[PDB]
Amino acid sequence: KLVRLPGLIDVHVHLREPGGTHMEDFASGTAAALAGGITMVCAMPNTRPPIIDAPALALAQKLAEAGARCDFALFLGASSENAGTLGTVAGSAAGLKLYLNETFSELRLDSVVQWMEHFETWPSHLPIVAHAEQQTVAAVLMVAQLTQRSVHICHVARKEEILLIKAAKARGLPVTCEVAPHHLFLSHDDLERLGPGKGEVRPELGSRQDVEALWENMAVIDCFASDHAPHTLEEKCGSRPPPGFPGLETMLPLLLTAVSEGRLSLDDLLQRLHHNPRRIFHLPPQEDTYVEVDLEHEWTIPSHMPFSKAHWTPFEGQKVKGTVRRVVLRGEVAYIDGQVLVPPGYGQDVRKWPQGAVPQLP
Amino acid sequence: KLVRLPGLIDVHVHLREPGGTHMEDFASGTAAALAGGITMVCAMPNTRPPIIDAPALALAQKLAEAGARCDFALFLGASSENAGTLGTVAGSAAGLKLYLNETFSELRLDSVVQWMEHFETWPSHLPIVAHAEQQTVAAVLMVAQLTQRSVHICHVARKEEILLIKAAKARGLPVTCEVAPHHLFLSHDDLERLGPGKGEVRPELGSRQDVEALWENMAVIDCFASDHAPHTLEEKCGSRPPPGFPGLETMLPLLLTAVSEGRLSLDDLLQRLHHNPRRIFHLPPQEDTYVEVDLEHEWTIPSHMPFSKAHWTPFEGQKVKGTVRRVVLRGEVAYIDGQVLVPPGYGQDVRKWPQGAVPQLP
Ligand SMILES: O=C(O)c1[nH]c(=O)[nH]c(=O)c1F
Ligand SMILES: O=C(O)c1[nH]c(=O)[nH]c(=O)c1F
Ligand SMILES: [Zn+2]
Ligand SMILES: [Zn+2]
Ligand SMILES: [Zn+2]
Ligand SMILES: [Zn+2]
Ligand SMILES: [Zn+2]
Ligand SMILES: [Zn+2]
Ligand SMILES: [Zn+2]
Ligand SMILES: [Zn+2]
Ligand SMILES: [Zn+2]
Ligand SMILES: [Zn+2]
Repeated sequence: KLVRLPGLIDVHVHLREPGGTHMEDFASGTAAALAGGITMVCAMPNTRPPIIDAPALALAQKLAEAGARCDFALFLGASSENAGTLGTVAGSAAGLKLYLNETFSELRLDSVVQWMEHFETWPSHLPIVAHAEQQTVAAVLMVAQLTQRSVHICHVARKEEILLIKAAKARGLPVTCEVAPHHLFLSHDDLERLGPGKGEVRPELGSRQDVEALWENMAVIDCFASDHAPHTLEEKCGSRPPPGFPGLETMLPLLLTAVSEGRLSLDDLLQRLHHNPRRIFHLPPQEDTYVEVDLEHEWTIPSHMPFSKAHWTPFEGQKVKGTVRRVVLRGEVAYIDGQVLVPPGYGQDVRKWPQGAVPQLP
Repeated sequence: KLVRLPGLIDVHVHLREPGGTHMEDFASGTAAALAGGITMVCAMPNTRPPIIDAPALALAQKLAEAGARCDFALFLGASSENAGTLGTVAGSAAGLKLYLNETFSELRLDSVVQWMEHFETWPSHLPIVAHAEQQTVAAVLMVAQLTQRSVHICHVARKEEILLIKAAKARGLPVTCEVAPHHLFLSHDDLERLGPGKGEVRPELGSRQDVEALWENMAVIDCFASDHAPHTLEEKCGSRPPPGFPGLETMLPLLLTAVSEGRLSLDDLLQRLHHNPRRIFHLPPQEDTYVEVDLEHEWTIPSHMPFSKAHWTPFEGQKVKGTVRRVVLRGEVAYIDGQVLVPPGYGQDVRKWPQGAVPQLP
């Protein structure tokens, strides 16, 4: 009665470690990942301190190796000062992340020339990923063409963005992209329920026409990724609400509900949560790793999922059909019906595996 | 000095077993595969007898398990009589192959209605592959749309075909395709050297404009595959020359030469010989499996490669830069500098592995 899936990959998560101000860490975030059927995560570099140099990467590597319950890779972050300085550690990271719109001071790039410098100095065979909204998508595509290499666009959220990427792909340009579940299953219509605090996210929630454009152009979407961005309700309901939603535990149930409704096929889902993440970021296989899901149980998303320390969710009240029953990670039972059974530190840095290095010419 | 590649996959080979008239068999063909850096092959069903029913599949399965030196999956072949009869064995095959142009009597389909019947009865989650030339590509795409499922087009060889597939992909249609090395590295200009016998292949060799269109539209090509079709020179130079080239041992050296010349990147190559074959046919990973190549040695392709029993090659005289030095298959040294070190029967049917079944809804 259960369906066996491969180990699913989430290439866009914020686990807030290193850092001292948030409740989420590698241990709680990867517990949430396992409960969502996710056995490998790529963690973003906008931590405190941000992962913008080799010492910060070394610290984060050890914190994750000690806390992670599933396997992982860590992004490096582009800064106004580190272009040309990351060559010796670049291969050990998931890739390079550029924050091209709003971000905090250490990751801010003040000029497209700084984008160009990163595209020119980052090793050409390694992934580059960009937070790029609206016209910024076109701008970074231009920089990628000027430097003759590929780029991956995070969380595409608008009709404008997906149609631009569609046009670029039709001209044969090397661009891939990812879409997050809140931009497929939430819209402006939900802001009345969520309110202006909880509803804050970047890219912002789109119109009904944005959501319909993403579904209509599913063929253009290479990956799904949660953009798990945990903040507590104390932050979201405060005077300066930070943007972001938690999403590791809800993403697969939401997408399996869409499969059961015929909105996409099981294959469409597995291309975007397994095969394409593997090939875009050259993430290695996980031996003896699989997820068992139950597609019969209908349940309502509660006010908070059990594991993420965010302790809230914007999908509260939505009806879903699909449950993660069991996760096996490298031969060990990692999750069964609401209980995580692997300790912090079970997870490993996949870039240190022999099959986890990105191939390159000598 | 050596470059480590993952285990490469060739999704289109003819190994002539079962059969009694050709010299190639599973043991010699998979030896040729290993020498070409290929650790997994998918074998086509136009054998003698053809794999068009469960008893023929059962025989071929055991012959391959006893003779194969690398891992494999076996295609089923569509016939005018077997639509609706393959449901119980379909999941054990690589996929279903339709011969929509020239073929021998048992695999001939006399009507598009017979194509429709196969698209309607073959399980919707399992791969369908088609030999479809020129307008036949458009026709089978129409049948795929009428039945609301995907199709993979074998050995695309013409500007006409790749531009049609490009247009279909731009409308979001689920079509993938493969291109063989002889349609990238040989053209009509080589028929003077090859002659009308050796030059016989289906799809036929294209014009210089066909070859240039395939390279210009590399973004449209999902996979490379050899279409290894061994015939001896006694057949090729006879009165009724059968179509086909051997190609397992030459494909990777040819493509690595193009990489060294900047015609495509190493990543472009590995998407088309590893990642995309995996995701289109849902082929499982091979643990502890990798290929070591030497990109410095320049050599001239001889009159015949050492292993294929075809004992000739159409690429004789071409200069290449790139050599397979070592292949490791599931922890065992399989090939080193011209010596195959795994015996017949080392290879396994990947569809029998737990990770090798195609996911499906209950
Ligand atoms: O780190 C976060 O919380 C965050 N939240 C968002 O909504 N967009 C971001 O780009 C981001 F970095
Ligand atoms: O089996 C063969 O030899 C063969 N040779 C070709 O050139 N085209 C085919 O479609 C084929 F089935
Ligand atoms: Zn972002
Ligand atoms: Zn993010
Ligand atoms: Zn916060
Ligand atoms: Zn890879
Ligand atoms: Zn690798
Ligand atoms: Zn063919
Ligand atoms: Zn063939
Ligand atoms: Zn023959
Ligand atoms: Zn698969
Ligand atoms: Zn599988």
